[PDB]
Amino acid sequence: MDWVIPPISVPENGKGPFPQRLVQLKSNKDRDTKIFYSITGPGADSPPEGVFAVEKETGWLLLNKPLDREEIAKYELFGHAVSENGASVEDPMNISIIVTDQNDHKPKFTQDTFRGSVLEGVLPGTSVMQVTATDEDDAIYTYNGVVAYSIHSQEPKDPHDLMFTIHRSTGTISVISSGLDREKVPEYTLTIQATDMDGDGSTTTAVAVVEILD
Amino acid sequence: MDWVIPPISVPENGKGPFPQRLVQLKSNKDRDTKIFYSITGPGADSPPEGVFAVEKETGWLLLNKPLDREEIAKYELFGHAVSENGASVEDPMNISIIVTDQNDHKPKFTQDTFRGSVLEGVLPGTSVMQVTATDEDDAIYTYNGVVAYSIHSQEPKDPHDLMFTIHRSTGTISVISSGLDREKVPEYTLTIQATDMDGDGSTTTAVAVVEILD
Ligand SMILES: [Ca+2]
Ligand SMILES: [Ca+2]
Ligand SMILES: [Ca+2]
Ligand SMILES: [Ca+2]
Ligand code: NI
Ligand code: NI
Repeated sequence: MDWVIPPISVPENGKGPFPQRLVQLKSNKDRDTKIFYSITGPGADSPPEGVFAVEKETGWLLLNKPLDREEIAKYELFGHAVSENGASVEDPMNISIIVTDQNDHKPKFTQDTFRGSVLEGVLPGTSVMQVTATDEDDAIYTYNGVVAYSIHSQEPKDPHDLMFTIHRSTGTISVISSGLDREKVPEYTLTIQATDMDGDGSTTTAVAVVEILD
Repeated sequence: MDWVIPPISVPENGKGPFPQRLVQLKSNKDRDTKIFYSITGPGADSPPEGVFAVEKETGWLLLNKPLDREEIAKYELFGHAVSENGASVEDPMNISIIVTDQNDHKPKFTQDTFRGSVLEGVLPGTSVMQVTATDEDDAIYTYNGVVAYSIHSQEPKDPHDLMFTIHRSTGTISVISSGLDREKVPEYTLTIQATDMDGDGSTTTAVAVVEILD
């Protein structure tokens, strides 16, 4: 056979129990003799030692503890298949291990209180300010790092409830109604939220304090 | 080479864009020969058709749409390597595709209101009732389907505030303090929550209405 072996992918933060089986290594030369399996590489016999191991006679590749993609995202190991002798019956097997992402991190606003301001006179649709939240998880290939922005509430509610809105992706807060008026209401506190999985995940909260100018 | 090909794991609910590369199929007989690649299997050339595909010359296995583990958890496909001359140059390659779980589902109480009852005289630690919330995601291999239960609030708060507890995993509501008395308080309404990723995920909410008997 001359197929190139593909990588295996292992989701991070797996549930117990450990150790657990990933895949079974096997040379088909064991229709002939007994075979002894082993592994090498960082993650196995060099730092970080003992993250993976293999059952010498079964060939089972074992993971000994939960992985964290944000700590190490990939491993490069090698499977070795030996006879009673000690002598190779295969060239070593490429064991590329890709740690795939889970939503093990909540999103975080870059500050607890954002300040901005706007002229009472501006047209509906004008930008006021921009808020940011970060999420350590993969936002490129998965939604676990993708933040959706929302306004939870506005104090005060004068002259009404919906003076501002927020762009769900960019975090840019804009004016959406007439009626801003410094003399009447000089300042608003907006309770803002960021939610991962583009809305379907967990939510964290902060405020944006918007000063009205004339 | 005679190592057995491992399965590849593809996380579900992948983010755009598509198609996107999974792994590159390759026969090292391409030192000798011009190779044409193809794949067959359900998910490829039979229902559901065209979920996967392969680039004829590069050998890249492609995914053409986001997978959903709770729809199809696993695919079994075959890769073929054919020479310009028409010869099949390998035994077809086993392409086992494991669709690994993401947290694409919120926990759901099996009903909005649970009704139970208990005698006023019972000892601390007596069971009252059991409430259930389900989660379509994997709870064997991941925390995404693992529900943690909690009591948000007890109304009313006579005589005490922590009259009941709820078991974190089972959803069994227990009495934990003396002082129950139907003539003083005939009913409690417990606001109860179920939260996936074993409490670090999304929350949902329902009511346990507990009748007190004498
Ligand atoms: Ca996240
Ligand atoms: Ca993560
Ligand atoms: Ca879930
Ligand atoms: Ca799922
Ligand atoms: Ni071979
Ligand atoms: Ni972390």
